[PDB]
Amino acid sequence: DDDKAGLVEGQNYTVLANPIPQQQAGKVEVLEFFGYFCPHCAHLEPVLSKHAKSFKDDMYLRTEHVVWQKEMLTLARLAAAVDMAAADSKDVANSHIFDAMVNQKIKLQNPEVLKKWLGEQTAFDGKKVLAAYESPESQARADKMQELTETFQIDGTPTVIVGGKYKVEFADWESGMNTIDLLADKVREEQKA
Repeated sequence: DDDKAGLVEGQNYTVLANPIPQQQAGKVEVLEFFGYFCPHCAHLEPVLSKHAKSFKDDMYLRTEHVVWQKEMLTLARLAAAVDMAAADSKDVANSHIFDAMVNQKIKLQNPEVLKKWLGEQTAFDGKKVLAAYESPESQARADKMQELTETFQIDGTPTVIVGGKYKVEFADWESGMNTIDLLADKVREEQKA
C-alpha cells in the first residue's frame, strides 16, 4: 500500500470507485475502452498491441468500444463483429477501421456506409466481419459495451484499466506501458491474499 515511483494515485493512475469484472479469473486483465473515431486510440493501438504480445502468461488485453449515444451503437457492433470474426487478425482489421474514420472521415457509424465499406475490404476478411455484424450476437455484445460504458462511467477514450481496478494515466503511450506493468504487479500481489 506504500507508494512507489511510477505508481502514484492521481499522477500515474486512478482508482475506480467500482471494479470491472474481468473476462478471465486467473490472470491480469488489461482493458482498453476505445473508439474507432478516436485518433489517440488509433495511435495507442499499435503500441498497446505490441506490448501485449510480451505479456506474461497470466496477462491479456481486452478491448471495448464506448457507447456515448444511440448513433454510436453501430460502431460498438462493428467492434464486436471484429472480435467474433477476426480475433486472430484483430490488429490489421482495426488498423484499417481506425484509418477509415480518423484519416478518411468515413461515417462508419452509418450502417449502409459501413456494410458497403466492409464488403470492399481486402486487407482483412471484410465479408466475414460483415457476416458477424449482421448476426444478432454482434449487437448483443454492443449492448453489453454500452452497459459497461454507462455503469463504469467511461467518459473518455482511450481509457485503459488494469485488473479491473486501476485507470492508467498516460503521459505518453510508451511510459504508460510502464505503469501498466507496475499496476499488473500491484494486482498480482493483491490476488495473493
